[PDB]
Amino acid sequence: IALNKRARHEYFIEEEFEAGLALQGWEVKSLRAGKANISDSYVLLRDGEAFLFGANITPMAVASTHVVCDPTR
RNA sequence: GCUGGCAAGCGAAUGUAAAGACUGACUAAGCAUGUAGUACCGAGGAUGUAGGAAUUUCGGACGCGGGUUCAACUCCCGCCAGCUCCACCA
Repeated sequence: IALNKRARHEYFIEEEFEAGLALQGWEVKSLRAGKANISDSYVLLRDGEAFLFGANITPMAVASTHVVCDPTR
């Protein structure tokens, strides 16, 4: 369910909705399986309607053995 | 506007205020063509056919690139990231 145990133990969630996000082929096809690292995503104000911040990309072996796919994307 | 013919005082009754045509040097004050102005807008008028607001969506991304069914998000190919099989003795 990806409950975000940090945000569960601290400052219980109050409001949420449902929406997707935009990403490239590198950082995709693993979220379909479920692996990810979304613990305490630091989403801050962005001019483009608060672009997703904080959470990185899953460390699954989809790497081109240079980087995972994108250290910062 | 000073004057202009005089009644009215020099501080009195108290003023009509049009301003266009016509000659020409025209390239306004050498020098191209003139008798009303083609300029300049900015709150004076209009475009609203198309680009800006909503509104149907085209655009995108499942690795990329493109010649492919467009319904592509693997319908045809070259690579690269792993598995396997061997070729591979100057």
